[PDB]
Amino acid sequence: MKIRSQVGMVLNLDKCIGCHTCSVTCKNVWTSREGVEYAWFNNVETKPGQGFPTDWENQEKYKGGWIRKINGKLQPRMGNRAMLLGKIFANPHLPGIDDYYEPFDFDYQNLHTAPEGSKSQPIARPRSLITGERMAKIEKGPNWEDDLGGEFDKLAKDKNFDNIQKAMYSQFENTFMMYLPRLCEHCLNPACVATCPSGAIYKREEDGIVLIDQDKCRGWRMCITGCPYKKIYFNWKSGKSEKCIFCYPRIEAGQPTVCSETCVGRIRYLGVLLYDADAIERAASTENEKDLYQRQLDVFLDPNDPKVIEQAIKDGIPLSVIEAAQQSPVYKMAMEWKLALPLHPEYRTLPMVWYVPPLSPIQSAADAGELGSNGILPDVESLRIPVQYLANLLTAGDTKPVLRALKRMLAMRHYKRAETVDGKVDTRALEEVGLTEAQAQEMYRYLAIANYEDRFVVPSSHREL
Amino acid sequence: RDWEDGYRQRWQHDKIVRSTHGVNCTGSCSWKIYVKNGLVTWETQQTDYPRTRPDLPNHEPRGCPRGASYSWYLYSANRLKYPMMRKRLMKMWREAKALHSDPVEAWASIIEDADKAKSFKQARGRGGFVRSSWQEVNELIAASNVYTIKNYGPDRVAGFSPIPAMSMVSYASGARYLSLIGGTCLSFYDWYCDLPPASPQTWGEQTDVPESADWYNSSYIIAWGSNVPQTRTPDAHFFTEVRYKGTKTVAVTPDYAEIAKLCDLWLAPKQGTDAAMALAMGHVMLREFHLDNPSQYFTDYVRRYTDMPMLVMLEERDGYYAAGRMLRAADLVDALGQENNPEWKTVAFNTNGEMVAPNGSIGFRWGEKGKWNLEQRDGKTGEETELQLSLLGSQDEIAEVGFPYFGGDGTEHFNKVELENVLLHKLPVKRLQLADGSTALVTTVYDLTLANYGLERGLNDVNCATSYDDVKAYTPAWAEQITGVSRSQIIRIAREFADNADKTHGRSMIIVGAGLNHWYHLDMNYRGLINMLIFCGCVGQSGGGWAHYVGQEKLRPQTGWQPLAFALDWQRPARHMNSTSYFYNHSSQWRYETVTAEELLSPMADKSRYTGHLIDFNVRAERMGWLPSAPQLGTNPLTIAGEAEKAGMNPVDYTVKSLKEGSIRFAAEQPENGKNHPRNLFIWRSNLLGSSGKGHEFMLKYLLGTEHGIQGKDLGQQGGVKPEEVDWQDNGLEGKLDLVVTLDFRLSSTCLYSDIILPTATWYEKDDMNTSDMHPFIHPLSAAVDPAWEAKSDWEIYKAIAKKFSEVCVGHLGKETDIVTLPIQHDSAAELAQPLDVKDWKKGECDLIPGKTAPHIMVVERDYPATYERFTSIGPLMEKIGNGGKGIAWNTQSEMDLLRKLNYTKAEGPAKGQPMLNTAIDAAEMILTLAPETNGQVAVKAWAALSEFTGRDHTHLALNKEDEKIRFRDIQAQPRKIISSPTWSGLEDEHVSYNAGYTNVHELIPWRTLSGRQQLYQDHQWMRDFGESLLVYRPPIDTRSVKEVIGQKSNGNQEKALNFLTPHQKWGIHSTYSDNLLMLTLGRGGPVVWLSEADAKDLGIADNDWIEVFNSNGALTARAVVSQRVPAGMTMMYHAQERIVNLPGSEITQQRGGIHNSVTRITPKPTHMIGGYAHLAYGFNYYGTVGSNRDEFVVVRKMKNIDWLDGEGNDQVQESVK
Ligand SMILES: Nc1nc2c(c(=O)[nH]1)N[C@H]1C(S)=C(S)[C@@H](COP(=O)(O)OP(=O)(O)OC[C@H]3O[C@@H](n4cnc5c(=O)[nH]c(N)nc54)[C@H](O)[C@@H]3O)O[C@H]1N2
Ligand SMILES: Nc1nc2c(c(=O)[nH]1)N[C@H]1C(S)=C(S)[C@@H](COP(=O)(O)OP(=O)(O)OC[C@H]3O[C@@H](n4cnc5c(=O)[nH]c(N)nc54)[C@H](O)[C@@H]3O)O[C@H]1N2
Ligand code: SF4
Ligand code: SF4
Ligand code: SF4
Ligand code: SF4
Ligand code: F3S
Ligand SMILES: [Mo]
Repeated sequence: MKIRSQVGMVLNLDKCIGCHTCSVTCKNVWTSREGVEYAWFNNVETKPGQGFPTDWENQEKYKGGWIRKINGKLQPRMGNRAMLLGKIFANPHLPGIDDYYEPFDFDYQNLHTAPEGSKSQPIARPRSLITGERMAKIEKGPNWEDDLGGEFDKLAKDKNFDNIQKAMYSQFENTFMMYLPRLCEHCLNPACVATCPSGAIYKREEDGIVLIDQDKCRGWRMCITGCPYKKIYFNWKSGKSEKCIFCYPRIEAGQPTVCSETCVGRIRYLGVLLYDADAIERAASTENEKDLYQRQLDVFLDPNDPKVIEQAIKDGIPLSVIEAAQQSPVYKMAMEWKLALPLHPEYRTLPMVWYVPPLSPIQSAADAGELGSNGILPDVESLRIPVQYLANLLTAGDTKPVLRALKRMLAMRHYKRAETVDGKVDTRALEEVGLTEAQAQEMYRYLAIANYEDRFVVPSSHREL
Repeated sequence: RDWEDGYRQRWQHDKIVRSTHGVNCTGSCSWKIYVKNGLVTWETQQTDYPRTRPDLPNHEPRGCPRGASYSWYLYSANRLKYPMMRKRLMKMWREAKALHSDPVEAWASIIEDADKAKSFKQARGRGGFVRSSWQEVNELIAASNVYTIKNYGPDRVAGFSPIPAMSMVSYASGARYLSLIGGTCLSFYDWYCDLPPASPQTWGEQTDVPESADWYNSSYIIAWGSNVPQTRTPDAHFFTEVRYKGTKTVAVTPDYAEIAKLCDLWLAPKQGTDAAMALAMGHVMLREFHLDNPSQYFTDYVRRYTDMPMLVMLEERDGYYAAGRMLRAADLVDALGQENNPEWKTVAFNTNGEMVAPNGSIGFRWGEKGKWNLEQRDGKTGEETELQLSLLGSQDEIAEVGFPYFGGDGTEHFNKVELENVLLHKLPVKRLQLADGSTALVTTVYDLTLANYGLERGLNDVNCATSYDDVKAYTPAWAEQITGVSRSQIIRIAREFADNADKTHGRSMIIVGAGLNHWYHLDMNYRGLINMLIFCGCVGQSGGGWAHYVGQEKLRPQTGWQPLAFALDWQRPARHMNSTSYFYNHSSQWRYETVTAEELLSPMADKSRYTGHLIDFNVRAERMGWLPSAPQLGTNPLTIAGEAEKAGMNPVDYTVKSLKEGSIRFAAEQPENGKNHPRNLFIWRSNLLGSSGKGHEFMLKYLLGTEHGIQGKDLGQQGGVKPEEVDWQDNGLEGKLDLVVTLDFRLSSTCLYSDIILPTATWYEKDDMNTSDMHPFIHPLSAAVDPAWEAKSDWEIYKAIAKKFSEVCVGHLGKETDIVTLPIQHDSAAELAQPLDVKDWKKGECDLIPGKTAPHIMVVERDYPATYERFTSIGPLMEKIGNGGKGIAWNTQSEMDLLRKLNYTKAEGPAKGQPMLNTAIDAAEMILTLAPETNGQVAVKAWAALSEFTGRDHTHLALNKEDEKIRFRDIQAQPRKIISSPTWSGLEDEHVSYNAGYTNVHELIPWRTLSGRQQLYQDHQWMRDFGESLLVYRPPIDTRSVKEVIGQKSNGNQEKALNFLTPHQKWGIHSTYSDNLLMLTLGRGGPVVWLSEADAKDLGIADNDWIEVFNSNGALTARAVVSQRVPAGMTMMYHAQERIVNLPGSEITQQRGGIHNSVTRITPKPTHMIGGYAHLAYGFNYYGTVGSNRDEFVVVRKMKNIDWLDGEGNDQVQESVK
C-alpha cells in the first residue's frame, strides 16, 4: 500500500472546436528544434481518420501496449525481456518517416533575392528540413486528414470503425466528424517504461509525470514501439527520444500545462487524483478487457475519507495536495458524474488523460420528426455519431458507459432549459439518468460557466522540501 | 535527476509584455509576449480580462491557432528588414538625381519619359529588388507626391488601409498624412463585402451587433452561413457552453462545416438560395403567430418598432396597381399640421381611423427639436395614439397590386419554380383626397408584406397559399423545391424559433456571416433573416437579434479616432471614397462587364428610364451627390480658385457655373483621358494587389501595367453596347499607377508587385490600441522589443515621409486653396435631399444645387510646408468647431485642455501652443480622451446632445460613469470595458449584456430611417424599380464567365463548370499567417481547393492532384482536397491563400498560377449606389457598392504539365485522365 498523487486531465470533446491552438503553443515552447520539428507532443486529429502517425491505433501493426498471457500475467505486446533486448539491434515495427511526414520549409528568400528580369513571378518552393533538398511536392503532413480531407473510404480505414457497418456513413447526408486532441497519457501502468531495459524512462513518484532521462537514453527505441498511443518521438538529430513532459516546470509551481491554459475552447480540466500504487498491477491484469475502465476507477481513492487522508499523509503527500484532491474537477467528472472516459483502456496502461464524448446533430431524415423525451432537444438515440464508434475509442467497445455520459449531458440541457426558458423545475430527465438537481447544477457550473479557478486546481509541489 | 533542469531552463524568461494582434479577425485577444535574451520566444494568452457577470462564462483565454503562431514572423526568413526598391527604378532615380538636384524635377524627368516609366512598371512582380535606405525612399516618395499634387491634383494620390479597429494609430498614420495633403482615403467595409446594405436599408446604421457574451443570453440560435468554430474561434465557447443552459442550436450550411459539429440540427440548402428558406420560414411565422394565433408580444412590437403601420401610395398601371412611395404629411390638406419637413414625415392611421404623422420619422430629426423619438404620439397634437396595422376590415374597396417574382429566372445550375413574373394580389385599400384635390388609394406596409409572403386573408387571392403544401410564392413547399430542404424541417424550425421568441419575449438569435453576405443578392439573404427576427420581436432584446459578424469593423472609440485619422482637427472635410466603384473604374473591370442593369429591373419598371452601362448609374449617382468621386474633377482642384478670381467669382459659384456649362467635368466621365486616374498609391495593413482585390488580373493589367492572365474579351471586341456617360477606347489605358508603396513586415504578394517596400514593425514591436465587435474591452499592442533591423512603426514611417514632404514641397506648393466635392452625408440635415423622386441636374430636370441635387462643393485651405507640424500636433478645429458624429456634436474644450497637459505643447512654429502628437502613445491618448466611450465626461455631453433631438433624457446612461477616463498605461495593466455612448445602440451595463438596438427599443431613440422605425418597405424610386421595395427571392446571377472559354485551351483532361465559393480559411486570417510555416504545416503546405467526391471522380481527380481553375477572368493552380463533406456542384477554395508559396505555372496563361481572385471580377448593383435619401445617403464605409463574389462559376480540370518556370530541371507531368 503506497498512496501516490497525480494531476489528471480531462478533455471535454463536446466543446472541442478542433482549432489546434494547443498544438501550436506546445510546439513553440517545447519542440521548435531541429530533430523534433516533425514531433507534436500534443496533436489534434479529425475523426474518422487514421491519425498521426498513420494508423497508430493498429497494435497488430505497431505492436504497442500490453497483452495478458494465459497465466494472467502481463507482458509487452512487442515481446518479453529477451525479445526486447534483441530489438535493440533489429526492430522491424518502428514508425517510418512516411508514417509521420517529411518535415518541410519554403524558400522564402527567393521572393527577396529573385534577380532582375526574371521570366516569371518569383515563388517560394518547398524544401525538406531533413535532407535540405528541393521537394517536388508535399504529399503528407501531421494533420493531412483535417475536416474529412480525403476520400471517405480511405478515412474509414479508421480502426475505430471496426465491427461497424460503414456503408451508410459513406453518404453525404450521414456525414459526421469529431476531433481528438491528444498528448501523452502519463499512464499508471506505462508500457514505455517497461519497454526500455535501461530504465531511462521513469514515472515520477511525486506527480506521476512520465519522463525520458536524456542522459540515460541510448536511442534503442523499443519505447517508440511500446507506447500504444505512439507519443514518444525519436529526435533524429540528438539520437535520443523525447515525449510530452506534462509541462512539469509549470505543474511543480502550481500552474496549468501550457496546452490547458491556452485551450481556446475551455475544454481541459486539471485536478489531483490519489491512488494506491500497489493496486495497479492487479487492475491492469483483469481478465476481461471491458472491466479495465471500472478497475481503474477502483484505484482512485476518496480524498475526503479520513483513512485515505491519514494514509496519504503517512506516505508523504503534503496536506495541500490532499486538499486540492478534495476540490478536483477531474475526480468529479471521472468518479461522480461519470462523464469522462479513458482513451483505449484495452491497451492496459491505465491512462490518465480522460475524455468526455461529444454530442452531435441528430441523424438526417427529411421527416422533421416530432418532440421526444427531451422535447425540442435531442434524445441520445438520435445523435448522428454512431455510439459504437465512440465505444471502440473510449470503452473497449462497451457502449453502456458512453451512452450514460452522453445521456447525462443531454439531461442537464433539458433540466436547464425548463429552468431558464419555462421558469419551472423539471427533473424527469435527471431522474432517468440517476442525477439529482444538485449534481446537475454543479455539472453546469464546471462545464458551462467553467471559471478559470474551476477548470484548473493544481497545487504547487512544495519545492522547499 | 539533475537533467530535468534542462526543460526548466527553457521555460525561464526575462520578462512578459502585454500586446495583441493588428490583424482583421475580430478576435481582439490580449497576449503575454515572452522575451528571453532580448528576443521574443513565444506567447500565451492573457487571462486577466475583467470578468463577466457570475451567471455568464468569462472571456479568458480567447486566442486562436493563427495568433499563437505570430512569433514565427519576427525573425523568419520572410521578414522585411530594410527599405527595398526595384533595381531599374533605383538606377533611373540615381541617374536622374545626378542631373537634377531638385527631387521633384528628378522624378519629372523619369515619369514624363514613356520609355523610362514603362521600364520599371513592367518589372513589377518580376524580381530585382535591391536594398535602399530610409533617406532615399523618403525623398523619392515625397518628390513623387509633390509632382503628382502639383501637376495633376491632390486626389491623384491615394492610400488603401482597412479595419482601423485592429490597430487605430497605425491606420491613422497614413490616413492623416493623406488627408492633410488632400489625397484620397479609400473605404474597405463595402469593398470587402462585409457591409450588409440591408443594415443601412433597415436601420440607418452601418452595423451594430450583440457582443458574443450575449449569445449566452439566448435560448434559440441559428448559425446561418457562419462557421463559428473556425471564423469566430476565441468566442466559440459562448456558443458551445450556452447549449448546456438548454439552448437549442441549428446550423445552416450546404456542406458539413465545422459549425455543424456543434449543433443539434444540420440543414443543407443549395448554396445561394438561403433567402428562399427564410421567406418560407417567415411565411409560417406570420401565419401562426400574427394571423391565426396573434402573439401579444409580437403584435405590440411590430406596431411600435416597424414601419408596418405606415401607408403606401398605389400607382395606377394597366389593369392593376403598383406599390409606390410612402404617403407623406405634405400629401394631405394642411400637411397634417406639419410646418417643418412635411415631405419627410410618414403617415399612418391611428386605431380610430384618423390619419396621423407619428413621432420619429426623419423629418422631425432636423429643423426642430423634441419629437424625434419612438413614443407612440401624434406628431401634431402630442397626444398618445395607437397605430393601426391592417386595413382589412375597414377598407373602402379592394385593389389588385402587382408584386415582382424572380423565383423562375434562375440559371441552369439552380432549381427554379415558374409562376408569373408579376403576381397580382388582393389588397385592402382606402380612398384619400390629396391636398391637390386628386384621389389616391393607400394600403399599409403591413398588408403589402402579408400579401408578398402569399398569405390568404379571406379574399379570393389565387396567388396565395391554401396550405403550406400549396406551391405558391414563399410557402415551405415552394422553398423545398428551390433549396432542397424538407418543407417539414422549414416548418418545424420556424415554429420552434418563433415559439421560443414568444415565450421569452425575443430571445431568439441568428448568427450570420459571409456565407450569405458575399452573394450578389446579399440584400435579400439578410432581409430574409431580419424579417424573421423582427416578426418575433428579437431585435433590441438581450439574447436576441441579428448577430452579423465579419471583419473587425467596430472601432468603438469612433469620434475620438476620426479627427486623428482624417486630420479633422486641422481641416474639414477630408477626401473619402467608396472603393468598389473606385476599382471597378480604374482597374477597368467595367470594360468587361457582362451584367446589364436591364436584367435586374422589376418587370413593372420603365426600362427606357434605366438605360446604359452599370458604370453609368455610378457616374449619375456621383453627379447627384449620392456617392463620392476620386479623382473628383477633370481638372486640378488646386487651380480652380485662381480662375474663379480671374473671373471675379468666388470658388464655389465659379465651380457650379463651370459644371453647368461643361468647362469643368467630373473625372469619372473620362477615366482614361490621361489625367483622371490615381498615380500614387500607398498600401499598408493590406494585401490588396494579392488577395483582397477582386479581379486580380485586371489590376495587374490596368493599374500596374504588368503581364496578366485575363482570358475573355472586352466590350468592344464583343460588339457589346457602350456606356452613355463614360468615354470609350478600344485600347484601354494600362499601367496607371506611377508609384506603388507598400509597408509590411513580411514580403507579401502585394509587396512582390510594388516599386518600393518599407519594413514596418510587427505587432510585438510597437504601441497601438485595438477594439472589436465581439467584446467591450479596449486593450493595447505594445513593444516587447524595439523594432528589429531597420523596421519602423507605421506612425513613425508616415511621420518621416511627412517631414520630408514639408521640405521637398517648398517652391512647388505653399498655402494653397483646394476645391473639394463632398457627397450628401447620412446623419446630416442634408440627408433630406430628394423626397419624392429622382432628378438629374445634368439632364436638365432640376438645377445643380450643391448638397441637395449635387455634391457639396467645399473650399479647403492647405499649408503644404506645414504638413509635418500639423501632423505632429492636435489642430485648433477641435476647440473652434467641436467634435461629434452620427448626427450629434458637442464642445470638447475640456478634453483639449487635458491633452495639453498629457502630451505637452508645441513651443514654436505653425502649431505653437497646440497639444503635441509626436509618439504613437500621444495619438492613443488623444483618441482615449476625445471619445465618449473612453471618457465619461464626453459621454455625458454626447448623450445630452442627443437628448435635444429626442426630447428624452439619455444622460442617465453615462452619468454613473462620468469621471471615468481610460488611459493608455492603464490598459497595459488590464484591459478596460468601454462606456455606454450615443454612437452605439448597445449598453455597457452591470446587469444586461451589450445588445444592438437596445436603446432604440428601451430608450425610444429612433432608427435613422425615413420612418424612424425598422424599415421593411424601401420606397426610393430605384429600390422600387429594381424590384426591392420588399423582400423577394432572387437567384444567383449569371456572370457569363465560363461559356466563352471552356474547352478553348484543352490539355487533354476532362473539364467541368462548378460554383466557386471562397469561405474564410482555417490556416490563416485572410492572407496573413498564410506563409507562416506553422500554419502551412498544419494545413496542406500551400494553395489547395476542396472538391466533392462526385465531381472529383467525374474529372478523374485524386486527392492532392494538381488542378487548374479558370474562367474569362483568369486562372489559378492548386492541389485538390477531395472530400465527402463538400456537396456536388460546388467547389471551395478557402479565402486567403495568396500567390507567393508553392504555386506552379499555369497551362492556361503560361505564367505563374493565379489566386482565388484571379477568377473573379467586380460587378456592382445600382441599389447600392442610392444616396440623398435619409437612411440611403452616403457614409464612409456606411453605404456604396460592394465586392460580392459567391455567384462566380469556374472551369475545373486536372493539370497535365507541372512547370515551375524557375530555371531548375524540376518539372513534373501528371498521368492522363482517360
Ligand atoms: N480563421 C479565420 N477566421 C476568420 C477569417 C479568416 O480569414 N480566418 N476572416 C474574418 C473576416 S474579415 C470575415 S468577413 C469572416 C467571414 O467568415 P464567415 O462569416 O464564417 O464567412 P464564410 O467563411 O463565407 O462562411 C460561410 C460558412 O457557411 C457555409 N456556406 C458557404 N456558402 C453558403 C451559402 O450560400 N449559404 C449557407 N447557408 N452557408 C454557406 C460554409 O460551410 C462556410 O464555412 O471570418 C472572420 N474570421
Ligand atoms: N474572393 C474573395 N475575396 C475576398 C473575400 C472573400 O470571401 N472572397 N474576403 C474579403 C474580406 S471579407 C476581407 S476582410 C479582405 C481582407 O484582405 P486584406 O486586408 O488584404 O487581408 P490580409 O491578407 O490579412 O492583409 C493584411 C496585410 O497586412 C500586413 N500587416 C499586418 N499588420 C500590419 C501593420 O501593423 N502594419 C503594416 N504596414 N502592415 C501590416 C500583413 O502582413 C498582410 O500582408 O479580403 C476580401 N476579399
Ligand atoms: S485548443 Fe482546445 S478547443 Fe482547440 S483543438 Fe485544442 S483542445 Fe480542442
Ligand atoms: S502514453 Fe505516455 S506514459 Fe503511456 S505508454 Fe505512451 S509514452 Fe508511456
Ligand atoms: S502537457 Fe505540456 S508538454 Fe505535454 S502536450 Fe501539453 S503543453 Fe505539450
Ligand atoms: S489572430 Fe485574432 S483571433 Fe487569433 S489570437 Fe490573434 S487576435 Fe485572437
Ligand atoms: S528504449 Fe530507452 S534507450 Fe532511449 S530510445 Fe527509448 S528511452
Ligand atoms: Mo471581412
